Amino acid sequence: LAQQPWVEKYRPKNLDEVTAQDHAVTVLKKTLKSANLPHMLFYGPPGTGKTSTILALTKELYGPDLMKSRILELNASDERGISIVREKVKNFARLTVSKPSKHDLENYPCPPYKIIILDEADSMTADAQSALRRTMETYSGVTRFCLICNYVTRIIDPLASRCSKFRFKALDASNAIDRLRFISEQENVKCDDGVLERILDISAGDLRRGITLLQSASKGAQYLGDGKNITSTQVEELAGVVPHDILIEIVEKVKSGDFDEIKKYVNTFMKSGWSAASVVNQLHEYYITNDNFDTNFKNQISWLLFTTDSRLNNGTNEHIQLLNLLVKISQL
Amino acid sequence: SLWVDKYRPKSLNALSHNEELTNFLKSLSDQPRDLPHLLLYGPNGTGKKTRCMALLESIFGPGVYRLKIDVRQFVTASNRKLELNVVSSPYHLEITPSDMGNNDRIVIQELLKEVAQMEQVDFQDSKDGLAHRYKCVIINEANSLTKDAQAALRRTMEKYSKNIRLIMVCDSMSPIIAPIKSRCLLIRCPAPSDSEISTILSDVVTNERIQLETKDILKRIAQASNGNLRVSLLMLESMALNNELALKSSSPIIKPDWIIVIHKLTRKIVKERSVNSLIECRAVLYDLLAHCIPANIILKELTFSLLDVETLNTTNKSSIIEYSSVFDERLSLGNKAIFHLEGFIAKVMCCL
Amino acid sequence: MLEAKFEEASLFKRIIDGFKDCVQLVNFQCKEDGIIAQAVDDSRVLLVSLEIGVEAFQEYRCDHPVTLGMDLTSLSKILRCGNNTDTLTLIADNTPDSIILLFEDTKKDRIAEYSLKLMDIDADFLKIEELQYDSTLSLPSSEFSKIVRDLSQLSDSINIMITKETIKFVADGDIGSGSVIIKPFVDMEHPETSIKLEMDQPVDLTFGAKYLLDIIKGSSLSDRVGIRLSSEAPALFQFDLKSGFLQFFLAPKFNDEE
Amino acid sequence: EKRSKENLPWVEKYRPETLDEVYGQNEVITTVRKFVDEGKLPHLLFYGPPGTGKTSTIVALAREIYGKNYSNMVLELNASDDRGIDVVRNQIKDFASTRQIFSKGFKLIILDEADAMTNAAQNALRRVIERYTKNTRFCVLANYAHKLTPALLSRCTRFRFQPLPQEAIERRIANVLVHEKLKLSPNAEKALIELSNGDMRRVLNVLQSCKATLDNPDEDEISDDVIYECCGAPRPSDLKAVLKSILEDDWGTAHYTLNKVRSAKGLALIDLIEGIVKILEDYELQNEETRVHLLTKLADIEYSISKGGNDQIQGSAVIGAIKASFENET
DNA sequence: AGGGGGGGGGG
DNA sequence: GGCCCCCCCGGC
DNA sequence: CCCCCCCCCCTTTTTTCGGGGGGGCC
Ligand SMILES: Nc1ncnc2c1ncn2[C@@H]1O[C@H](COP(=O)(O)OP(=O)(O)OP(O)(O)=S)[C@@H](O)[C@H]1O
Ligand SMILES: Nc1ncnc2c1ncn2[C@@H]1O[C@H](COP(=O)(O)OP(=O)(O)OP(O)(O)=S)[C@@H](O)[C@H]1O
Ligand SMILES: Nc1nc2c(ncn2[C@@H]2O[C@H](COP(=O)(O)OP(=O)(O)O)[C@@H](O)[C@H]2O)c(=O)[nH]1
Ligand SMILES: [Mg+2]
Ligand SMILES: [Mg+2]
Repeated sequence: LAQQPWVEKYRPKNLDEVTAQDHAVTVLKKTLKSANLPHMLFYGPPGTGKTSTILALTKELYGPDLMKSRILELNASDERGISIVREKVKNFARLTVSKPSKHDLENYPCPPYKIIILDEADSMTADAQSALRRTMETYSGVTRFCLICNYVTRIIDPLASRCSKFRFKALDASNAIDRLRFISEQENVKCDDGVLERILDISAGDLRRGITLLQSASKGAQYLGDGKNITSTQVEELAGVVPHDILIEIVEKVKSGDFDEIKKYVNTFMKSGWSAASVVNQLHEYYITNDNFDTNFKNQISWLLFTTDSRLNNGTNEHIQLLNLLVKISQL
Repeated sequence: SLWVDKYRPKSLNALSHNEELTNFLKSLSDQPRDLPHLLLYGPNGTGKKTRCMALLESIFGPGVYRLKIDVRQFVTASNRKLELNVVSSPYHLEITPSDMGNNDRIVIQELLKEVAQMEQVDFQDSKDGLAHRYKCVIINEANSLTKDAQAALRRTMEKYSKNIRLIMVCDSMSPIIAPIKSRCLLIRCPAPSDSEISTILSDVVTNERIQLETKDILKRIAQASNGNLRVSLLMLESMALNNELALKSSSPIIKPDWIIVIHKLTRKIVKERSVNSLIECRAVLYDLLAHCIPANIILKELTFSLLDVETLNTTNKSSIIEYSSVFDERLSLGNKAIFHLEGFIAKVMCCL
Repeated sequence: MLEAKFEEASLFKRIIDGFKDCVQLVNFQCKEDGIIAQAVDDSRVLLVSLEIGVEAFQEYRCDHPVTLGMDLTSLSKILRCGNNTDTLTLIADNTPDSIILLFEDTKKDRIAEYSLKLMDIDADFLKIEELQYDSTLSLPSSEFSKIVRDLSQLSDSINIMITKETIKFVADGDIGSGSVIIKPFVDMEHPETSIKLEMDQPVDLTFGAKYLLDIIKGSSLSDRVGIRLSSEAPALFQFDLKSGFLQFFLAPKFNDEE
Repeated sequence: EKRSKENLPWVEKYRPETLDEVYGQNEVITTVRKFVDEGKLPHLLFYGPPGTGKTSTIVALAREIYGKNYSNMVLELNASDDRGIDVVRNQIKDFASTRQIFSKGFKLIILDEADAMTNAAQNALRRVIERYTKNTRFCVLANYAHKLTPALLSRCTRFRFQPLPQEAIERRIANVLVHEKLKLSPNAEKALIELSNGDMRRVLNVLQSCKATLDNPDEDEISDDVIYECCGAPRPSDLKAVLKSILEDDWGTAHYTLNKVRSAKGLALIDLIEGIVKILEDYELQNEETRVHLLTKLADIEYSISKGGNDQIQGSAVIGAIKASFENET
């Protein structure tokens, strides 16, 4: 509706709206007529369409009437301790399947099992996870398990072995452009050539972020009230991308090599609010793609950037990390 | 009331800096029905909370500024009764779950879902008595939340999208997890320029009848604030109160006590490098930490004061910054702040 | 300047006990007509309204309307130490920082008068303008207890449906589902166990286990309840007093599937 | 179950029912058969990695010993159930100290996944095991031996379940193909074994996915391309090309080749790193520190990837680490 | 390690 | 007899 | 009463789930 965000408004409803996950969507569709759906483990980067995919599968399998009575969904917002897993999940799995109505049996396949969707399974403790090993196996004939996670390493080996793994690929401009273009036409958003491709490139495998950026750009254009097409500079500004001029000044200061000047420039730069991750990514792109540096310089800078990114991913101060990275690069 | 609080703007049209951000906020508030979740990030003391309040006032009526404080009771797995101070408004809600430490997740799993799972009674500006809109919840200092709370929020912000909207203000996005960033609309709030800070200070002075011979006075305050506006206003007020409401060209810049203590520590470490000096630094660190001074701020200020020493060379500064970078991550992954501050100080003294 | 000599102090004790859990800080406006109060729940989801008329009090008089934000928990603390049959009065003065509760009795020995502190609670111009509510009825409270306590163990929803000649309580959960239907039933020898019901349009609204359980905890106040359900307005649960009543506007839960 | 067994997943549909259907554990199977054929059945400790067939083996042994009505004559306790000090004290002791109900026989207790049990329960079970040994026997199934107390280990005869050999997996695959009327190319079989890592559950899951992927299983043969598409794993040719470009080509072309290979089929960086590690493990390096640097840097990169982060930076780091490590060869 | 305290030997 | 609540280990 | 060996004994509390024990209401 008009009172919902575009990310939720254009959420897939069926399995035919999934764009770049055909390798698993085809298997899921075949399971509709095969009726032998196994335990599933959906893993991949954020914003790839895993929860949407499982919701669409459950809808197409059961119907809006049987969805409530055949699906049990537990996520990180509910207590999922060992006791909860041993009591509630066990009781639901061991229960008999709800009796479908003639309407549902006529218009839906109505598979003879229920589904438990453990979203954000990577947040569950190992002890709690170990309690499901026999639960899934014993009641496989009446219940099926769907574990959705972002880090596959957080799932214990027995559960990964029991579940069938499904990897969701990143959504880039080469496979997710069609959906973004369709959304743009539906919303009557006018954009210049390459704007959607730039949005998808900035998103880096996150269609939700791209949709949010498109919505923000459309809102800005509507508020402007000029009718001009959306450009790429405005999109970059809305995405927090550092201007190329600032990057040029940064690399020139690094090439200068003076510690005091670099420190002063970093102090001035950090007052603008630019995210450290974006700066590091832009610096990595510029330095790696440049042909004016030798093999050793790139060899060292790659490791330096990797270390800086790893340290930043732990939630540290951006100023200190950025200053250290720039100082190290200047001494390469 | 303090000048920093008495002259706070209460509307989007009253903002005096970052006009582009004001235009973006106005564009967002033009059609607030489809407003996505918002995440404001930028330097501290720039006006992120003021801009959020202005946006809320643009969306709802002026009645967003009538605030109340209530107390909420929570129970943990050990039957431990915890109290949370909730700041509420008829049109919006404000919460700071970090005040409960590792128990912040409970607030996500008990309070927010209570508000988002069902409707509200709106007997004002309505005909039926039931609300026909969404509620905006402001989670202050989202970067301080634990990973579990953010993971719990992941589905909460999605399955109640059109009933509740979240506006999260933070000074850094590094602690924020990728799923939360993906689910939020990023808004960058740059710090005000020196000229804008000087103009605001001049307006305050001329509205408070404060004698000022040269405007350059205010300019210095801006160079002493490093982009912060709240610090600038507080420093102006303190200087006016310390100089009989008359600023002079010879008036010194008033620094807070903790900054002076950190400077003493820095110029004691530089001058003396010994185990006894390290013990005295341990005592100083205990004194600093016992009085509600965050460890990260102490480390940052100590590092940036060491790098400002005119006697140290490039190699010493590089070693100091490398050690600071390592020990910042050590602090982020540790509990005892002094256990890492002492290590950083010892490494710095060794490298000198 | 103001007195509210009660016919029975237990009546006021039950009146206060009926909504102590829902709200704790409520403004009482004491006009010559009687006592009026309306407090918004701290979550801005439940409105506790209440009014006691001049008829209920044994002897009520006032010279100037006054609003007192006096606490409820302290009210219970004061009233719990009292006897059963008495004639509580609420005397005060021109500038009251405290209100003297005169626990008078027919006998001159069983007197337990106390003093209750007053506290400044802000009050707003809340409105309860009537709406064309689809259904409204009244039925005893023992059935409410036997139904709510029964259905709470099976689910967290006490969904109420009001159809012609039918009143349905529905509660579904993990263990199963439970539905209880009550219908117009009048006993000539025992009129108290009767339902007085009038509906205009069908209504169905899902309500919560904790809210109704708390409400029925305080249902000892009135032996009869009052249901009022609409289609777009907050349905209200009322407890009839001697001359007034105690209303509870509770917002219905949001429906995601519809 | 519901309806028929055809609706069950292949992992559960093909669960062995008898002992002769367990493959890859010939020594253990023969030993248990001999034990149960002449009455000398000691306490058993089946230690092994996931997907080896310990639970299936013990279930088949119980069925052979007791028969069809084996579920009512054995006490099966697993991590899904509550196994505390009180449970061991009361229920297990009563089961071990009481005669059979349905028919004459000895008492069997199967503590599956006992590695998730508390130390107090393990200590309590010692005297229960050593006191009712005449009429009761204990079987414990484990994946990690460090979670079991030494006292418990001393009282059980240890049997280790090795990863499934190649021939056993081929035989099971042939049986599954015969049952499902499916055809598999030899290269597809080799790829399946290579990616299987000795787990039969992976074999069954990947085979079911491949069957679902086929346009028409009646007259379509699964090839290596189908397996790679279903699992999304990189092809060996892509790994070889990426390694060649990294080793000999310059930075720009190596980066371009890696990006093109990853974007052609949406490959993941961790699988590429794993394949490169497998390929380089067979390289006859002339120096040791080169291998040390390779291993350390690749482990660091894998650990960083496990926690997320920027993928492009991680790939550049992989390339730089490989180049720097091979620079030491000279 | 530093300081206080109890008990046998000298005084 | 059953909840409900409080204190205390946790590696080999 | 006062002094000198010979040794002994004291210098002291905060903590994230899950399980166990033992006391108190009822
Ligand atoms: N394959 C997709 N096809 C179409 N839209 C998608 C797709 N993936 C994501 N989106 C869009 O982005 C929005 C969010 O998708 P999600 O289902 O939340 O991704 P996700 O994989 O569940 O993210 P995580 O791992 O739980 S943080 C959807 O409502 C869609 O509008
Ligand atoms: N030796 C085997 N022969 C045939 N199939 C096997 C064999 N081992 C495992 N499988 C197959 O994989 C499925 C699961 O085997 P399991 O008995 O559950 O392995 P497991 O050793 O008990 O796993 P863990 O250690 O409890 S995680 C079986 O139903 C079989 O279909
Ligand atoms: N005149 C003026 N003052 C502002 C403005 N924005 C912020 N301020 C002042 O700066 C003070 C601190 O801003 P604050 O909201 O605390 O920033 P935050 O803590 O980073 O979110 C405020 O109390 C205001 O007095 C503005 O736009 N115009
Ligand atoms: Mg999701
Ligand atoms: Mg098993």
